[PDB]
Amino acid sequence: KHTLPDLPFDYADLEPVISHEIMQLHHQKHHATYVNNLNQIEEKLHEAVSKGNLKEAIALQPALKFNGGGHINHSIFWTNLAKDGGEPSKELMDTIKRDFGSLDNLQKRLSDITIAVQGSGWGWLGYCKKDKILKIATCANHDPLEGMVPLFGIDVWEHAYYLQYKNVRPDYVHAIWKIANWKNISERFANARQ
Amino acid sequence: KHTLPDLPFDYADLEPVISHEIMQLHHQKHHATYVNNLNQIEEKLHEAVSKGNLKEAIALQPALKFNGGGHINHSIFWTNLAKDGGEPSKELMDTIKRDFGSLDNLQKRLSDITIAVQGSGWGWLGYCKKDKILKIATCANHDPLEGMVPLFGIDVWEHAYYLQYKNVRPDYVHAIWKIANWKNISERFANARQ
Amino acid sequence: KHTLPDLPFDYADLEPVISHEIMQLHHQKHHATYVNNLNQIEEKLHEAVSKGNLKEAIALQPALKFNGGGHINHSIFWTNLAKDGGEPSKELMDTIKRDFGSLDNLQKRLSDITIAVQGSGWGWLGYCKKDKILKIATCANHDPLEGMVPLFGIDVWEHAYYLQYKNVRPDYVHAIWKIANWKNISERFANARQ
Amino acid sequence: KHTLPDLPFDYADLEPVISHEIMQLHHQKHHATYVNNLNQIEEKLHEAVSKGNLKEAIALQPALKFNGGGHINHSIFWTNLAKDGGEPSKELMDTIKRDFGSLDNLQKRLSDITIAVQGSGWGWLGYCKKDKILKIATCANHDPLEGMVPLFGIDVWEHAYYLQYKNVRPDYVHAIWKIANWKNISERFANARQ
Ligand SMILES: [Mn+2]
Ligand SMILES: [Mn+2]
Ligand SMILES: [Mn+2]
Ligand SMILES: [Mn+2]
Repeated sequence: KHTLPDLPFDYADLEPVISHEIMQLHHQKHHATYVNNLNQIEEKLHEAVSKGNLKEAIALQPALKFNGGGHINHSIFWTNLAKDGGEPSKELMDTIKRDFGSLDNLQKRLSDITIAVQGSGWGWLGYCKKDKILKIATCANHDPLEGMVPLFGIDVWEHAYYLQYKNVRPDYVHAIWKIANWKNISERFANARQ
Repeated sequence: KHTLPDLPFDYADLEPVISHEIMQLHHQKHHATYVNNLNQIEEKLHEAVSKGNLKEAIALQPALKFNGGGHINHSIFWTNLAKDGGEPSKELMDTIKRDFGSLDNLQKRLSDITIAVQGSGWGWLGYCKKDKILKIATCANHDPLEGMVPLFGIDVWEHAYYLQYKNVRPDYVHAIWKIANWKNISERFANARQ
Repeated sequence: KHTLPDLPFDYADLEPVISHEIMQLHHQKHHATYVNNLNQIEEKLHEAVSKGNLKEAIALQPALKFNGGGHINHSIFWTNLAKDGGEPSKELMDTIKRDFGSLDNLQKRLSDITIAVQGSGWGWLGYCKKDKILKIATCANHDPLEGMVPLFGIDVWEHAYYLQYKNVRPDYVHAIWKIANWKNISERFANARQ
Repeated sequence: KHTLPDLPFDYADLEPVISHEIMQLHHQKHHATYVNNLNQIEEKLHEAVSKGNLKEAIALQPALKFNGGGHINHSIFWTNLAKDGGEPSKELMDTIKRDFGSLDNLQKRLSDITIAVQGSGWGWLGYCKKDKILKIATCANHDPLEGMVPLFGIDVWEHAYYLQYKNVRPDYVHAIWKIANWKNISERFANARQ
């Protein structure tokens, strides 16, 4: 069944950008809760789809999306962060330049749309295999990113930043680039491009 | 596996309120398509859930909701229509009077919200078990009627009326009350109160 | 133009249920921001609607809803909270009993749907003048409550509780009833019922 | 005040691809209704904004979006259709080849997503100024095409095809390319790149 993945670092290792208390709650309470609930829902969905209990299958969809999306998004998020993440691979940098002009333009554009999310959500850098281009997008709540492979996500649910940054979401979104795990992001890019 | 239910009457039995060409297309083409697509989508969902492919399972939700709702809604709709519908049961009529004042008030209010649907959708009379009251609502596309048991539905997708009524949706919505199957609606009401 | 209303109490007066820091940020940063942005948007919307700049009018809608809704909701919220709120009027209690059985059932049912909000949102007790009944509902983000008069709202955006309650939204939703301003809620009920 | 634009051709000029009865209803009934409703809704919105009645202004958003989008979309659609459409301009064809590989690939991809619309909506070819690329998208109902300038639209509301094509939407979507007004589409492209 689905399990809570261990973080690739210790709870305080992203300080001073994201605090120990945030990492601890975000992992041990929020992500844990999505996993526990997803397992209950997924079992129920398997039951209903097998038995052709259609009204119940349809009813279980929003909870599967929310908790499943929560599990997907946070699992990617933890791999996307590092105390010293390094720099983008030459192939990823070259592609960032091609599709956004520069890393600066990408960071600005993604930070801006992510900051602008109304309510809870996530910003994403992804790769679209069909049209062979990097794209940026936002998603409401825990809706998984669709139509492109995720590379780097920024959680802008208030629980992601509030204990440290309070209302100042922009400072958190700008600061998270300091701990972007470019090694991992580059690996995801390579994989999406095979 | 889901199957297309036979109509409880022949294709021309609802004339002049709904034409035989409409009933033929609506059942043999539209509903049949929802069933065929539903079966394929359920198969793909069962596979995704069995494999633990969470992103794939979530991605199938819109299609299951759309085709599953299509199957559910049209299945109900055929049972809700009759040339000889009869009258509400005393218990249903009494409840209509209690909750809407009169059958006249119910018909007007449900017709008005149904006529007002922007795009494709349905109008519903339903029964809420929790609060033991009749309610009316509309749903977009084939979205689920949430929190109430469906009693009587009015399809205002353009395919439900256009060949006969053209753009004049109101003439259709007002006329459908003439073929409401109150025997069926009363049975659904009795079941909902069990 | 729209202005930030003063709170009817001092920032620490709802302790220990809602902290001074939360009240201060919630009022001086979050609500202030909705007001400042609403004024900019409303001016732009007036411009576009007067000049028949239709694409721009449509584009400005989501920001008007979000900031306008923010202003509406928070203005009601501050009047809904008090250190000693009193008890519901006899007329409101009688109506709560009629429509929910008891205050306990109302509190449980409203707390449950409010707790269950996926992402950011609000829970509401309202009064529907058409069917002359109390109702409960939730709204996503800052979508104003529609179809009924608002009486009591519970903000479950994470900024409403996180500094104090962290992830434990249920404890905040249960505890807020301790500071429900029943004098104000009763007054809104009386007004909705004229 | 908004007005119903005359068609740039007579009602039967698009036969056998779109019937004269469809063109007549679509323009004289459907589009006319969007215009008439738009004018009324704009008036009510102007009044609400002038009065500072924020809840009322917000409540009018769905109707403005729906009728305003109806007016915008159909206005574009009439200019996008011609018996003698011609061929894309060299600059547009070159861009189609750059961004989709071929006109064949564009037509297939846009047709497929358009055919796949669940419920009422539209398919679009558009141009994104920011990234200087052509894109395709669908929109539900009359929702705005966001972030790109519309070039060519395909209405797949059932009223756009049902009298002629009945349930066979694909035959309509494949056939409409025969009457795409490439002169108009090329002009819109040139304007979008200014
Ligand atoms: Mn999170
Ligand atoms: Mn139908
Ligand atoms: Mn708030
Ligand atoms: Mn149309």
